[PDB]
Amino acid sequence: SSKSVANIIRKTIQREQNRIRMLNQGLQAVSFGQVRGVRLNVNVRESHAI
Amino acid sequence: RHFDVARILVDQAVRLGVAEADFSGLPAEWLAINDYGAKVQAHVIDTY
Amino acid sequence: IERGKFRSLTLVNWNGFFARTFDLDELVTTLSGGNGAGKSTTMAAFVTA
Ligand SMILES: Nc1ncnc2c1ncn2[C@@H]1O[C@H](COP(=O)(O)OP(=O)(O)OP(=O)(O)O)[C@@H](O)[C@H]1O
Ligand SMILES: [Mg+2]
Repeated sequence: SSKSVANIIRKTIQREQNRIRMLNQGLQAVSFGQVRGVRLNVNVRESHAI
Repeated sequence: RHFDVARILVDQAVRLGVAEADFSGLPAEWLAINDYGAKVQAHVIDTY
Repeated sequence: IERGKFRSLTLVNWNGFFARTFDLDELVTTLSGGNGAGKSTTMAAFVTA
């Protein structure tokens, strides 16, 4: 059961990472003050990968 | 109208290069620019 | 009588301010500039001092 759990979480995380990374390109270097672009960083947490 | 002029001019002038003296640590003076008591503090704009 | 006054404020080697002095007005001093110009940074310098 534990193995299966870990597996499904891994799959879900990968799918969502991919979806968000694809979405990121929906932004076109907005200009706000010294801010030149906005982005979302998605990364699995090694503390959780362990 | 003088004030509404000064402002605009400065807005146009500060986009054109910088003033090199500003890195010298020597403060600039308040030069009078008309009668009635108007003053300005800015170093000369040298580096375009 | 004759209230003391803050005359000037000096910033040294800050982000965007290597060396900048402002002459404090006796009544009102008005900073003006675009977003991120660093006005909040100036008031910060004051209060920290
Ligand atoms: N601690 C900090 N670390 C990194 N950048 C900073 C820091 N504090 C300010 N900045 C940047 O310095 C610049 C000045 O910010 P600041 O908010 O003072 O500007 P401003 O034009 O006065 O705007 P505001 O009206 O929001 O105060 C901006 O780019 C801000 O992102
Ligand atoms: Mg600010």
